[PDB]
Amino acid sequence: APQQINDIVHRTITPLIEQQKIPGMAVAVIYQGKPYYFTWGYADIAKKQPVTQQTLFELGSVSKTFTGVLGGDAIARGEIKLSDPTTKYWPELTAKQWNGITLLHLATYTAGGLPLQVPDEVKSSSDLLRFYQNWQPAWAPGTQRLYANSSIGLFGALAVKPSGLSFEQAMQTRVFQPLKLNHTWINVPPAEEKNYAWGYREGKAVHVSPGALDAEAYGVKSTIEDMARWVQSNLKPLDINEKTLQQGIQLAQSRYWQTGDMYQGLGWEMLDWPVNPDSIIALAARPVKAITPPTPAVRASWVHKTGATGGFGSYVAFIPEKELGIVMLANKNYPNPARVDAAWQILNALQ
Ligand SMILES: *[B]([O])([O])[C][N]S(=O)(=O)C1=[C][C]=C(C2=NN=N[N]2)[C]=[C]1
Repeated sequence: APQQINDIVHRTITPLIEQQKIPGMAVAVIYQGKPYYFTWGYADIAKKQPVTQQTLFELGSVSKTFTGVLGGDAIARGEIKLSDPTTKYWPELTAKQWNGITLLHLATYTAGGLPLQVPDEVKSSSDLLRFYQNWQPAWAPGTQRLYANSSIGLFGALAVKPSGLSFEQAMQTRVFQPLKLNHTWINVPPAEEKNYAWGYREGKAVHVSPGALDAEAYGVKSTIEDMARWVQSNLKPLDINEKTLQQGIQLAQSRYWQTGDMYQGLGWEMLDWPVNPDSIIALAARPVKAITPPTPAVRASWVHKTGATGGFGSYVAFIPEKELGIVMLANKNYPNPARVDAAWQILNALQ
């Protein structure tokens, strides 16, 4: 590994792991297209299993990027349109607040105040229908962004209806398999359990809990190798041989809404590069300006996504015009600003 990369990564991540008491971490830097891997610490403290290039971590909300790309692929297949009313794919959603709420609003958190989480009380699918029928929007469609699992989770479930595939089968066959992400899972198979890191919350070993729309909003688990491949694919989607997937990748990085310095993609969020990290809270409602029509994927962008579960903390960022990116996977949910600080320190040095 070129010494510059070695040094910038170790000099940044080592103190980070010490300050944040992270049990285990894996990092990939993609530099001029090629990935370089680094690991530290423990996937399972009790059993003294080290983090390796094959360890699975919960991506948490970095999963929203897969959901956005799979939606993008479905659009490219002509199966759905972002301008389609939500009710077109869920006819039972008859309550009048849904008039004017499109797949775009769902995908981009702009439906009018759908909550961060589907309530824990929602167990059955009829419970889920009740939830969305009874939800009262605080705002008109397309006026305010509130980051929400119940918003993009629903987008993901609806985007796959026409295919006739379950969300998992569609994700596996249309995204994971074409990109050779053979160790990326919505449901960890028994064969891979030995690789599945424990997350650590208040020092307790924990895994993600089942919940409504989990798969679609925060349910993917992946290795640092596969996540490096996910970054390469998003960096360079013209490399991709499957036409609708290449298109879906590009659609997920289009700029649909602006709030401050940030643009909302499908799953991905983007800022113009260069940026300062200073530029890069349980509820944060923000007015959005519509980008009419959406701007095509911009190459000079910091494109990123943070992800958390109770026990894990993940971050991915890349800059297309520099062929440069980073994936940070940890089995502790440590503060976002620290992730972004470390990632900026690393990419800025190599750029
Ligand atoms: B995303 O990572 O930004 C979603 N964040 S979330 O706050 O909605 C969230 C946090 C933790 C879980 C979780 N379920 N079981 N363990 N952790 C789910 C959603």
